[PDB]
Amino acid sequence: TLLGAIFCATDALYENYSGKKSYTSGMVAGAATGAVFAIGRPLPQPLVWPLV
Amino acid sequence: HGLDRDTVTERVIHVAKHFEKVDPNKITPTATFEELGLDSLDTVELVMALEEEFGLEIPDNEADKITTMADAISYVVSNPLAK
Amino acid sequence: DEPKHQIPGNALDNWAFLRTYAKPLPDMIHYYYYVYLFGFFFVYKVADFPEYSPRVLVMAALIGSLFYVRRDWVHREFKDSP
Amino acid sequence: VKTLADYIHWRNKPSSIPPVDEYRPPVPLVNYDKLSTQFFSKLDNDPVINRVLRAPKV
Amino acid sequence: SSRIAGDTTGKYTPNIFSPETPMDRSFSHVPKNPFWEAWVFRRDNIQREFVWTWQTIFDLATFVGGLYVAMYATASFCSRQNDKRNGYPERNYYFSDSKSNFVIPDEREFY
Amino acid sequence: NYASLKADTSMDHVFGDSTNKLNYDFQLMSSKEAFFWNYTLYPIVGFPIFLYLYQFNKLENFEAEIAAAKAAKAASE
Amino acid sequence: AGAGGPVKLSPPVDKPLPYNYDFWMDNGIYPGQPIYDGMFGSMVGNMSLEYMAKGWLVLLPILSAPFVYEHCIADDVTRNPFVPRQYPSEVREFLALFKNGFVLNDYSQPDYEEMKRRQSGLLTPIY
Amino acid sequence: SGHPNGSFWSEGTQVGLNGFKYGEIPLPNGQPRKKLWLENIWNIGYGGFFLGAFCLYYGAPPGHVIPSQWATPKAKDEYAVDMKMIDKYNERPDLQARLSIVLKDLNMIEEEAYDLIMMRKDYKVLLGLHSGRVPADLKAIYEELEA
Amino acid sequence: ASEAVLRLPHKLRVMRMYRTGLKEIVNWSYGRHEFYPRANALRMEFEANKELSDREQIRKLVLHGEDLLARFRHWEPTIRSEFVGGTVYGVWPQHCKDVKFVPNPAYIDEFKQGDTVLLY
Amino acid sequence: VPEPPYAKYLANKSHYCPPDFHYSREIYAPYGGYFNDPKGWRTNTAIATLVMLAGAYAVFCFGNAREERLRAPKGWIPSQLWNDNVPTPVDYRGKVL
Amino acid sequence: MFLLAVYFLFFSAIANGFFGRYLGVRGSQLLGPSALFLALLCSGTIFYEVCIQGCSTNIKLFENFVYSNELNVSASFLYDPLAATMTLTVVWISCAVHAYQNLYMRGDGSQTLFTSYLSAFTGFMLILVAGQNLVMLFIGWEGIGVCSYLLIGYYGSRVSAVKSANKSLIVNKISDGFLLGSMLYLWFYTGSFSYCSLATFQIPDVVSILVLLGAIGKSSQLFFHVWLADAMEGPTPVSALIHAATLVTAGIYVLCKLNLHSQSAVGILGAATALMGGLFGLAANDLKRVIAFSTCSQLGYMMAVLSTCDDGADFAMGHLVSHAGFKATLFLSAGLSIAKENNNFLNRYGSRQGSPTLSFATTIASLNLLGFPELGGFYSKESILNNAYINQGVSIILTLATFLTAFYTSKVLAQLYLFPYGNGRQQKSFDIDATTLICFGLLLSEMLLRIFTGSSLSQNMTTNLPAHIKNLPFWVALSGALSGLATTNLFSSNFMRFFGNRGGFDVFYARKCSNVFYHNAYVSYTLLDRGFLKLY
Ligand SMILES: CCCCCCCCCCCCCCCCCC(=O)OC[C@H](COP(=O)([O-])OCC(O)COP(=O)([O-])OC[C@@H](COC(=O)CCCCCCCCCCCCCCCCC)OC(=O)CCCCCCCCCCCCCCCCC)OC(=O)CCCCCCCCCCCCCCCCC
Ligand SMILES: CCCCCCCCCCCCCCCCCC(=O)O[C@@H](COC(=O)CCCCCCCCCCCCCCC)COP(=O)(O)OCC[N+](C)(C)C
Ligand SMILES: CCCCCCCCCCCCCCCCCCCC(=O)O[C@H](COC(=O)CCCCCCCCCCCCCC)COP(=O)(O)OCCN
Ligand SMILES: CCCCCCCCCCCCCCCCCCCC(=O)O[C@H](COC(=O)CCCCCCCCCCCCCC)COP(=O)(O)OCCN
Ligand SMILES: CCCCCCCCCCCCCCCCCCCC(=O)O[C@H](COC(=O)CCCCCCCCCCCCCC)COP(=O)(O)OCCN
Ligand SMILES: CCCCCCCCCCCC(=O)SCCNC(=O)CCNC(=O)[C@H](O)C(C)(C)COP(=O)(O)O
Repeated sequence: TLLGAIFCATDALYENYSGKKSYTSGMVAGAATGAVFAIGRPLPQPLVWPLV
Repeated sequence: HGLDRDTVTERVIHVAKHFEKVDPNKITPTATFEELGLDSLDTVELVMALEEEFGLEIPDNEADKITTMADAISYVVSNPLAK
Repeated sequence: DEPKHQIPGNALDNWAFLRTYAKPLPDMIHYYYYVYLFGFFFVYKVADFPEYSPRVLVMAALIGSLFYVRRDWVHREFKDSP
Repeated sequence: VKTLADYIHWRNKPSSIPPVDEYRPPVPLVNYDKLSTQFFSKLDNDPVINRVLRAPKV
Repeated sequence: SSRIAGDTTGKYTPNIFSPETPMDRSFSHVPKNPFWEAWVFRRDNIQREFVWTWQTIFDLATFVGGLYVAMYATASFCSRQNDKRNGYPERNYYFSDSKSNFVIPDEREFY
Repeated sequence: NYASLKADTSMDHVFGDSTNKLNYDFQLMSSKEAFFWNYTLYPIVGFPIFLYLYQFNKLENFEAEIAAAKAAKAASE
Repeated sequence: AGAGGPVKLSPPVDKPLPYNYDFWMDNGIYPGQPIYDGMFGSMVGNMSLEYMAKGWLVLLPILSAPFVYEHCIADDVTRNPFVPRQYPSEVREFLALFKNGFVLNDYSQPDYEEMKRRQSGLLTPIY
Repeated sequence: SGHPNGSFWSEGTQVGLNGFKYGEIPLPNGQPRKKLWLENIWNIGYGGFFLGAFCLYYGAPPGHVIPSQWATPKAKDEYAVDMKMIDKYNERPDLQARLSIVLKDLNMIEEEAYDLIMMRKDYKVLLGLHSGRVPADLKAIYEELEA
Repeated sequence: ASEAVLRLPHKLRVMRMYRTGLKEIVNWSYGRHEFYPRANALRMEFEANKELSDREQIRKLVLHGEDLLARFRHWEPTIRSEFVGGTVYGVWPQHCKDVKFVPNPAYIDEFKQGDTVLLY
Repeated sequence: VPEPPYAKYLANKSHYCPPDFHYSREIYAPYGGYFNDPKGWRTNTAIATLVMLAGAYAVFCFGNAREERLRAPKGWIPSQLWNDNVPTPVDYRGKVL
Repeated sequence: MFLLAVYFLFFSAIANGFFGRYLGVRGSQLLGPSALFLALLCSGTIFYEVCIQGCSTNIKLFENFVYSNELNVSASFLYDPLAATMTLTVVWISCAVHAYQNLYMRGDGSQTLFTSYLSAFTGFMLILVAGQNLVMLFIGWEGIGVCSYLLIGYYGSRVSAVKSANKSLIVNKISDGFLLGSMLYLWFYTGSFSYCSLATFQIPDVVSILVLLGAIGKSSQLFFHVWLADAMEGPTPVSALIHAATLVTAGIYVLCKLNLHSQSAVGILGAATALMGGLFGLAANDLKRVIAFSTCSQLGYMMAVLSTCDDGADFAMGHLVSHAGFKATLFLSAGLSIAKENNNFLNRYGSRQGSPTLSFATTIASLNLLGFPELGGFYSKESILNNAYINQGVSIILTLATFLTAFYTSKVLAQLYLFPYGNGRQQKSFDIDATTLICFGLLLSEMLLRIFTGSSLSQNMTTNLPAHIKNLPFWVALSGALSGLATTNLFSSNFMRFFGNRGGFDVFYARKCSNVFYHNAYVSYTLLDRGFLKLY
């Protein structure tokens, strides 16, 4: 639930601030969610989870 | 060309004569440099002069092992590039 | 003799790790029974779910895939302990 | 929270460790091989060099 | 200890029972070295020694991704110059956000 | 089978021994040095690119300034 | 004797090989060499790259001193005590076309400015 | 050293085979070597390919293999016509002004005047005149230079 | 000084310095005529310090002479052509016997030469 | 080692071959052996010279057919002896010869 | 008639390299020199027809060598006055070298293959020189490049020789890549590859820089001179051909054929190359290396003269053709000296009884190199120095280069002849046959004819200069010669060491460029395709 909340909140906040519907909102929300996924994880994972 | 011992002996004896300290009869086909009266720095010069005489390059570690009239002749005979 | 891959770890330690998979094996009907029942009721409830955005659906699928634990993983690591 | 990340075989550590002992090819020996990193040095105009090279009459 | 296997006349027979070793194609095979074989094995299976380090990520990004970014920027600049040269309207390229639909020039039109 | 690992010592006395070895570690340039030298040499390779960029920017800036002065002259007049 | 000279054979490898042993070039004769001499190992004359850079730092100002004066400090009027070669008008007009010509520096001419701007021509083709 | 008999023009000192070609040993009595199974088939097939390629490249009528060969006479006639027309264009300055107006509407520069004379019979001009993109003055200008 | 020179005993180390110095006199000269006076000068330079017995001073002289011999290494060593580092070394190396030559290669199993696809 | 039977078919060491130099005599190379000097070399050289001159004749015909002089030479040129397409010479002043 | 010379050279190449088994070592020793002699007669006829009598000819072998859409190129030969002169010089030198190799290469296994390489090498030079369009020039350019690769690395069992050949190949590859870029530029904006329609009065700077970068490769200028010194690994006949005519001159010939160069770049680069080549030749102790650095210096003079005046192209070509002769003589005599003494180092050479012809040829070639008055080299070099006075920066550097050239030339002469014998007491000998005498007679005839016939039409045309300015090069050369005879020290040991390392251009490449090249290779392969993208 926490991961999904970060994803949805960041998506809506970026779309409101940008004012446009774009790919970038989803990429940024996913990047934040993957960053939260890999807070204390070993080295490849800080890169791979934001990307996925 | 494998050069025979007799010629190599003659030329090494010829080179050894040029040191002033060495007396012309002390040099024999089998004599160490010490009995001839040669020092270490002199042995350097004799090894180099052997290098001009037979037109060869003595690698240094073998150059250390040359301390006698005998083994110098042996080394020259061993060399196939000796002239 | 041929060049071969180096195998990390000691032979007996690796064999001991592999031997932790030799545990009492439950029969799969117990899992299947519950999955069938809750799946039938789940399919009945899904027709009443609200329509979700495709983006949210894909993120939910990703989270479910990441959170899914293979049955072998629980098998090796299960301890009958508090 | 058990997750795939725990059981994915992440390349954090080398599977194969190279052998320590390694072959160094034979090379002709240079007796004195210290590098000259100074274009201007006292060594060029050293008294020994002057006596050995520059001074003797030719 | 050796014998001639090949016969030009056509009367060739392989003497599998012959005491003498035939001079067959294996006669000229290279002897091979144990350490060279292990070097070949190591070099082919270099993925075993691959490790994700910040230095590795730095190298991969800076050279590979850097060259891709530089090439894409140069190609975009060349496309812009060619559009100015040809007299075409700014073309709607894929990642360029342009409010023009010009993609393919009309041959019939004079630009 | 395999080639012999025993060397030939017949010519050591003539041409020197093989005892002396290389001092190289057989390792490559450091990542930091490599970054500097790639990002220096590769631009030097691409010298036409920067010439074209410079002239195109000059042409576009002159054209825009001409357009601005033209607008100024065509506004009052 | 050019042909048939004795040679030393390089010893066979007897230890695990380094990963970058391809940097060493060995044909079987004893003195193997790096792929590019000076990349590693003994340096010719025991001179490092720092030494060569310092030597070049010493040389460049002296070598560049003759060139910098004429190219930068000097000007067309004061470079030489004479004007460029004088030609008939028909010949001069054709010769002035060449961007790499030598009549573009004739400051006596009334087309000097245009000739100088022609000399400092385009870096790249516009089209 | 020197030459073997002291004379440069003396018979060679080497008798026998300098080497074994393909690695094959000469037969003792001079018996010919048995030919390989593929030799006849290989020679016939590949020689047939190359001979057919030669014959088709050279035997075939113009325009059958090389299309440009067909265009060579037509280009000669077109070259003559274009020569006459460009010569007429240089002489008449009234036509130059009219073609100047035609060029500007076609987004072409004045130096492209020879080009327009050379694209009289082409898809672009021929269809643009029909559609209205090309001014109808170009037809009259072309005719005034003998088409 | 290289590691091999350092590992050498004192007597042999001074001998190496004298040998390398003489060779570098040969390399830096323009002819044989220059060699003799310079060789005598090197002779006297070594003879001057031979009777010193203070170890620390002797170490200083050896180290300084080794630095001097390192700096004055010639870019172009004068090496006899037939030896390692020489022009004619390896031009046409004498080819050894016992060469593995396969006679009549194409006539060994001529019809069945080729690669086969073996399957289970 | 007792020389193999095929050594009889192989040729000897040539006069130009150094006595110390050893080469494998079985190796075949199109440019020749290590020191060559084959028997019958004189006839082969004569044949090569004949082929060279015949090819020179063919090339001479081809070149003369395709040699185009579009500007008159200033003076007489040797090509006038063999090719008839040479323009009549005109000197520096402009007079025809 | 014009085609015949290329036919003769390529026939010699094919005959010796493919049927040399039948011909033999003697068969090469006849068919090579005879064919090049016939080619020399043909080249003499060409020179008389084109240069003296002003009759250019075009021979189109066949059309549509490449015919793809508008791109159309044909195999055609145009013998213009530049081409006839270069053809004559090249064929004369190559006939001499073929006469030379009969005795020099007798102790070499593949003498037939060597002759075949030499003849195809000359043939590709003549293809480059006589081409009517850029593509034929590129064909000859790459042909001489590959022939140099197969000739420098002739001794395959030497790691140094094969690495030298690889060096030459790679550097020349970069240079012709730049040339191919310039070729594409010129085809696009001029409509053709032929030199006639190639003419542009104004050209954008990029084309000029590409042409110059391509030219500085073969004509080894600065940053591209590394291969010339290493090219000494090859046999002496190779060095004479590559340094005299075939490889080094090609860049100058390209720059003269198409006057798209810029005055500012060529003069600075040439003067820098001349000074650096002289300074490098000062330190060198091999006989063969000094002559290569002198070749570099002369190339620097020729490149510099293009900036001076409109006649600079003519002056450069005149110095080119004059230089080929005495430089080829210098290499051939040096090679004979090495064979007689079994040595390559200048220290151990000395006075010894020899042939009067060889010593005289060495003396006269070195005098031409120095600038001795009333000689062919003297006129072709004073034409450059006197006309470079207007470019003050260029003139100064060229005058110092003349001083350095005189110094090392006189030092080499004193060390080879005047100095006492320096080699050992061993039986060493190289007896010279009449063929080598005919070779040196041909070179000496070229040198003598150069004086009477001249190098350029404006060679003796007045440069309106004060007498003390005009005769200055002679005084500088004389001072350099006198200082060289005394064997005085000119620079400190640090700068002598710097020059012995040739400026450290190669050490920079080693430590930075090659290491970056192989680190890029490491990232591309080990980290990425056999790393990140390879499964366990
Ligand atoms: C109290 C009862 C207990 C159950 C409670 C629930 C009861 C059921 C209630 C309702 C059931 C209906 C809905 C449940 C899901 C349907 C599955 C099912 O019922 O089949 C019967 C199944 C048993 O069948 P089985 O034949 O015995 O087992 C077969 C396996 O081999 C089993 O053997 P195994 O476990 O040993 O092997 C597992 C294997 C089996 O493979 C699978 O699991 C396949 C799943 C793939 C996705 C499935 C399709 C997704 C589409 C969803 C559609 C909705 C969204 C629409 C839009 C989405 C667009 C994609 O997968 C793996 O190896 C582990 C990875 C798991 C996902 C793999 C994909 C990874 C992608 C992520 C990439 C990131 C990595 C990057 C870095 C990598 C570095 C190199 O029962 C269950 O598993 C139900 C468990 C419920 C947990 C699911 C949690 C999330 C559910 C929703 C998320 C959807 C994603 C699916 C996740 C995995 C589900 C299996
Ligand atoms: C332009 C129209 C006329 C074309 C004539 C071209 C001139 C001759 C062309 C003959 C065919 C060219 C390709 C020949 C095969 C390439 C291999 C080769 O040339 O040499 C072979 C072997 O040579 C041959 O057997 C055949 C060569 C016959 C004549 C070769 C003439 C030179 C080749 C011309 C360059 C090709 C141009 C390609 C680019 C334009 C290997 O030589 P190395 O590597 O040096 O080793 C030899 C051994 N040793 C170490 C002792 C030196
Ligand atoms: C199968 C495709 C999956 C992508 C694989 C890429 C490699 C995976 C690495 C993970 C990285 C996250 C995915 C990012 C990919 C998007 C490309 C970035 C380009 C970009 O940022 O522009 C956006 C549009 O591109 C877009 O977002 C849409 C572009 C679609 C992606 C490229 C599709 C073809 C790629 C196939 C390569 C080969 C397949 C093998 C994987 C912004 O646009 P905007 O509208 O927001 O404007 C901004 C106004 N705020
Ligand atoms: C995670 C992976 C990635 C992480 C690491 C990435 C780090 C790399 C970033 C730097 C890459 C090199 C620089 C290129 C991008 C510059 C910034 C892009 C913006 C841009 O397009 O500006 C143009 C750059 O100039 C240009 O057109 C390009 C000039 C540089 C190319 C030449 C230098 C290298 C030459 C080597 C050959 C490669 C190219 C071969 C064709 C000039 O602006 P504009 O006037 O065009 O207007 C366009 C309006 N933004
Ligand atoms: C006459 C026309 C011009 C002819 C050529 C002139 C070239 C002039 C360039 C050299 C002058 C400026 C040099 C930069 C100042 C550096 C001074 C100190 C040098 C230093 O400390 O580091 C060096 C860096 O290499 C370097 O310094 C490389 C910088 C060179 C820049 C590239 C220019 C091309 C140079 C080609 C010939 C010059 C050869 C000598 C540079 C040695 O580095 P290291 O190996 O000790 O590093 C350690 C490995 N971890
Ligand atoms: C090209 C430029 C050339 C460079 C030349 C630079 C060379 C530097 C020369 C000066 C360095 C020195 O003096 S290094 C001198 C170091 N001093 C000593 O070692 C004192 C102790 N001497 C002894 O033990 C023996 O006498 C011994 C001498 C070993 C012989 O043994 P013998 O009694 O059995 O002959």
